[PDB]
Amino acid sequence: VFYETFVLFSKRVQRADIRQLLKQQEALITKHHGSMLAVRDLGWRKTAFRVIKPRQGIFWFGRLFYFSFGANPAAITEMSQSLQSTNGVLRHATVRMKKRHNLMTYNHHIHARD
Amino acid sequence: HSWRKLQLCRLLQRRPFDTGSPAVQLACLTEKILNVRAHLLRHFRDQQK
Amino acid sequence: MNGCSKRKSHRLLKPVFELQQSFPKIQHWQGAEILHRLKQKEKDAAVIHPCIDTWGDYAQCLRRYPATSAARCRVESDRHTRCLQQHGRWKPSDSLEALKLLEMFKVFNETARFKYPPPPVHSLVRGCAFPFSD
Amino acid sequence: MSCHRHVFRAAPAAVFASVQRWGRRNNVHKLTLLVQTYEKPCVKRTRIAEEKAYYPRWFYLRYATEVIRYSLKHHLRLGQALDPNDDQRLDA
Amino acid sequence: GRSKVLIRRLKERAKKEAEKKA
Amino acid sequence: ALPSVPALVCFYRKKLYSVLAPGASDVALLRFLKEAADLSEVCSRVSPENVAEAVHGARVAAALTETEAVALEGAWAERKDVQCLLTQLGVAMTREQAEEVQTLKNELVAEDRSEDAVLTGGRRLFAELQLQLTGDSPPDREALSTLLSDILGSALSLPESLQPPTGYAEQWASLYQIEGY
Amino acid sequence: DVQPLFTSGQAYWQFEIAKSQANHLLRIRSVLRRMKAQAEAAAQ
Amino acid sequence: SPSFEQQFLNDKLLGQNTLQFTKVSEKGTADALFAECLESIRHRRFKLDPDVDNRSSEAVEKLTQEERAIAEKIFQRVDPERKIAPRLESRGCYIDPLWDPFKRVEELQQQVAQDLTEYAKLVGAAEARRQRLLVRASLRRQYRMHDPLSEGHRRFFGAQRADPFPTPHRVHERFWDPSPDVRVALKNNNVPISWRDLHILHHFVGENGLILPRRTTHASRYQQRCIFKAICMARRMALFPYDWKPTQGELMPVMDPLQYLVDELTSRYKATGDLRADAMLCVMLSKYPKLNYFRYLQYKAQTQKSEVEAMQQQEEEDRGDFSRLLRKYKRATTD
Amino acid sequence: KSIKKKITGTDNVFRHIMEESFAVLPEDGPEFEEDGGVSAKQQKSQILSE
Amino acid sequence: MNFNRIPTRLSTHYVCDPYTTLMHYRRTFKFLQALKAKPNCRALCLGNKNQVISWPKHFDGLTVVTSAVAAQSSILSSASVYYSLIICLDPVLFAKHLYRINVPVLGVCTPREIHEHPEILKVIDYLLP
Amino acid sequence: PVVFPHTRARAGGKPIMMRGKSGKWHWLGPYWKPPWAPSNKARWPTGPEEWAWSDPTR
Amino acid sequence: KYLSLTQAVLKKYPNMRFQDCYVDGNDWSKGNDSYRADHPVMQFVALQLRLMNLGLDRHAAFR
RNA sequence: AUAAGAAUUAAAUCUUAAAAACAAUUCGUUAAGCAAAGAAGUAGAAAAUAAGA
RNA sequence: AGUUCUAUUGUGUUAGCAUGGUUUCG
Repeated sequence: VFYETFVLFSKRVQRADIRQLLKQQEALITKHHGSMLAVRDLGWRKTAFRVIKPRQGIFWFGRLFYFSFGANPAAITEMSQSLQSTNGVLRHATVRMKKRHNLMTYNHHIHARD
Repeated sequence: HSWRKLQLCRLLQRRPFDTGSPAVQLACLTEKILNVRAHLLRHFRDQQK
Repeated sequence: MNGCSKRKSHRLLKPVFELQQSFPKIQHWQGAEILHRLKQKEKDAAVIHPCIDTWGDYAQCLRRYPATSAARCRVESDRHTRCLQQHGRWKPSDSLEALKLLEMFKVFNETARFKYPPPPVHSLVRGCAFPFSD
Repeated sequence: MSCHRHVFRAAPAAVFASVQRWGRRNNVHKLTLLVQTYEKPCVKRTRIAEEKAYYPRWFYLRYATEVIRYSLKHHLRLGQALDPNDDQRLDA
Repeated sequence: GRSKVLIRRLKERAKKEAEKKA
Repeated sequence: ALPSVPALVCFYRKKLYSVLAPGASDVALLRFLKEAADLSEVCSRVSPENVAEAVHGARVAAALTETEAVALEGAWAERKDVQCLLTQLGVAMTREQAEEVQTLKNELVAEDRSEDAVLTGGRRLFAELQLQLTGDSPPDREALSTLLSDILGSALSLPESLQPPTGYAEQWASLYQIEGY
Repeated sequence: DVQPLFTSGQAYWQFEIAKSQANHLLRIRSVLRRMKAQAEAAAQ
Repeated sequence: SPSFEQQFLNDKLLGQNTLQFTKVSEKGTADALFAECLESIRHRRFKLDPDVDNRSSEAVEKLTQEERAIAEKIFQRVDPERKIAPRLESRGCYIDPLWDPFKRVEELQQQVAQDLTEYAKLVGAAEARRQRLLVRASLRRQYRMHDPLSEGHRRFFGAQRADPFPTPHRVHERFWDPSPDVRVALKNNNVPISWRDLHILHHFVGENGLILPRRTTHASRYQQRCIFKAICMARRMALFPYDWKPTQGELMPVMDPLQYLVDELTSRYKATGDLRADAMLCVMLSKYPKLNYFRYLQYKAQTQKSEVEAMQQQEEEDRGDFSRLLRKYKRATTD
Repeated sequence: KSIKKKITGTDNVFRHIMEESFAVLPEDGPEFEEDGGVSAKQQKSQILSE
Repeated sequence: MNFNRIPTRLSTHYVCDPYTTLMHYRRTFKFLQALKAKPNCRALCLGNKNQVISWPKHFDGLTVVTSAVAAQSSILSSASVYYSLIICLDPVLFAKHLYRINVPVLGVCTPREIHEHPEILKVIDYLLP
Repeated sequence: PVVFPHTRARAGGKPIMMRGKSGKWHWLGPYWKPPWAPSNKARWPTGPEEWAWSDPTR
Repeated sequence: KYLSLTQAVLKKYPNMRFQDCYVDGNDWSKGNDSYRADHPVMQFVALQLRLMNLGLDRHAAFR
């Protein structure tokens, strides 16, 4: 089963932290028999509102990352719990990849008709 | 579950695409009953099932 | 040379008194209450006169201020001037109520206490007896 | 959310009226009154049924009154059913 | 009401007294 | 419909096979060229040992590492692969090229390729069956019987004359076991 | 005096726009030539 | 002898739109020679032109306001996704080139230019400049009245706005009519809407932040459900607000920013032809070869092929007018 | 802009692209084409000569 | 301009088709000829003020019911003494009064009226489309 | 072939919403089409609008 | 059948709605498209249905 | 006691009080338990439930 | 009608989350 995960790291997060988190996620995928498909960086984006992350602070933007992976359905709960426990991550969401409207295929001309 | 039902069909089918013959229907209904019984053992609070 | 060859009779060009949308018939008393609410919210200006209230306010302000009225009463003066200029040639409206106008269109539903009048016969009957023989 | 209005080259009374209109069309007072006190589920069922039955009638009668006012203002006459087979030809 | 508020007031008073003592 | 350029597309007898996209590695480029040459097959290929030197000379003219040399040598020394063999065999079967089908089937049956049985078994069986049927002389029923039994996972549907003469989890999983393609 | 018939209303829209532009240019040209004649008469 | 474009089309309003009436031919071609001969002969005949040819009629309201409303509705129905406008550049599609009514406009502009230069020759440069300024003022005044369906026409002719007959606010779904922008947003790109479409979700949310109902959004039930899910997920991901419309900086779709930049530059170079956008895309093509430039490259190839075809046609005409142009009528009709 | 609400440390890739573009297209050069896009090219193909 | 239901089914009108109208004319011509072949027979004509001023609004047939208790009474009850044929142009309006009238009735009406009020065929004896 | 239609009787019954303050469906959901219902074409005369998606796959 | 034939012809040729646009009887608003019997759309669909009755397919009659 | 807050038809119980850390109002920050406000026309298939007063 | 697959799921059970009335802390 294919899935896409979107993460929003804070400014305090570093490249080393991102690499560590991705390594942990790939370890979970391999444990659940899956395989990481792709990883991409969607740039720095301002939040629609200030994120008050308790015991971490207040943030006004974040760096957005995306990774797509095929894995057994049982891995999603573990991945979600791990991402929630991670400190730097501000927000995360994992969804089932769709045939047409997915970042792997429907990745260009999402706003420009011509 | 679909793979297991396909295997039972290939075992008990009249021809390659026969899925409605009463033998194949019996096999598929048995498989579905077993799957729902397992699902109920897990989600014992799912009353509609 | 080229141009329209038929009359420009489109009801958009020539708006007509009609309801362009139908609706399931409404209970007569419920419709009457809704129309009363609409009229109250609109505040149909059937008062003694639009200028009467402005004149009353102006006179009251003058009475309250007998010395510095020249400077005090200016908003009231401008309002009264506007009212005189706008509703000076004001005539009270003479039209049927929207309730009757919609009873004409048969919007409402006959209840126990409301029935549409039967078609007139005495007024509409026209008879012409002529010889027909030979 | 909270509506923000800028009182610039206008009357504070007019701006307050616009704010009141926003509140009325958003049902803010209705929700505040609802949450000020407990509403039992059956009462809510009855209220929602009543509203869903009532408001379309009000909208239709509002449209009818708008048409009546327009016709009175423009001195429009009652329509006659369009007779078919009329050539609709210009008298020119 | 008049139970939780009183209990929390007493709790805050005791906590402040203890912290000042410490 | 190439998303970006420059690119290298490969068509196998008027059929898209692979596309090398821009910004690829030297190893990937060499693998692409080798695969194209293998699928296509006076003419010769540089030795896998000298492939690294050839690539370095080409780069110098256009304008190595310890791991890069090994990667290039291994990639150039690799033989034909499962995708290439299966595509060639399928096209040959559709074209009824007896000698081709025969040679490709023999290469696929080669013992060294037995590691790819899970991917090549059905194609191998059907290639054998097609060769037996397309043989000029009328097909041998006894020979056909063995292949048909292998394909069908049983011999109860064959003519009689041609037919050759404990744990809980294990027992309940034996039900879903069928051995036909 | 006789104008063409088109298949779409776009054509009539643009035809009318062109007609208006041409008429404005005609007015300007007539005024310019009248001024030309007046200047010539004054000079002579 | 300054032409009309040299004289008056350098102004803002006058210079905004400048249609082309004749093909441009490089010096040294039969077309150029014939154009030179025609211009000389036309100038001489303008010198020997009579008064009756410059007669003009007073301007009047081309349409009533109600008729203008009807025409606007019909044009919108003709093109429900696009906005109605006098696409005088696309004119050739609707009006055959041989029956273009703008040849008169072109010749009148030439005549006006000739008249102004002769007036400058006769009376004096200062008077010529005065008259040129006055003509510029007149053109500016009459700029916005040419379009019968525009508001400039109504303002020029002093016509009161139409008071349309009341219509119901609550109508059946059969009659719901969205605007072209809402229509494009709802259709998306033939793909169901996802949370990643942050460039469009603002349409279906009110200023209050509440998601708009279906009667207001004019969306199908399935589309409404998809949009609701997309907005909920975006809000939970904190890329879409909770209590207001998204800020102008939040309108990028969830995608690669460089791919978004490539898309925007392609859109600019196609709609208007920004040479800066073309150069930026050219450099990006090599700097970031991992993005998608299919549409940009396809448009470039189309333009190059059209240029080559035009060059071949010009060579054929120079050798002698060939059957290509005749075919463009006869073969097209036969097909 | 506020230092605690803005984004810092990011690359000006767009500015770099503009600066590199200046090389292919001089900054003191035309901003548009003789025919401005699809519509202008359609007009060019659909206007006859003399 | 319209915000109402759009019907999908159209009903034909056999009673007012060409051949049926021709047969109506043929059958009514014989009765009219036979009636005129006899002397001292008058024909009443009834219509509506909006489809005819000059025509008198009162005649011998009219009864002019004035009491509530007389509402059910017909207004053309006595027309049989004077007239031998009632030519009606408003059968929908006069249906309740032409019902079981003791003189022949020749009605003129439209297919729409016939289909919307088919009961007028129980009060009309001869039909002229 | 001449074959009669099958019965319009279906197992389970008809949608029921649990009584009380839960809002849970005791059976089936609000989109359920009863067997004794007109055609989809009859119920949706207009059909897809011009701005609907031709392909409903997500 | 005109309900669908008119929709087809209008979708193919949207410009037919201009004709007699100011004449009462032609309702061209969205959701109606109901024209008079003398409108070009009505004549087109009438001819198409006549040919279909004569025994042609919808597309052949359209052509 | 008293005023203020709160509440009421009007009052009272109740809380704070003498320069304020939680009576009440404004502003931040977490914490706790809890969870249909916003998005679906019982309307339009001809589709219709019960002689009468 | 039933079985299989297909596209869609405001249906029922589900680990966790975003938001919010209320109370709470300063």
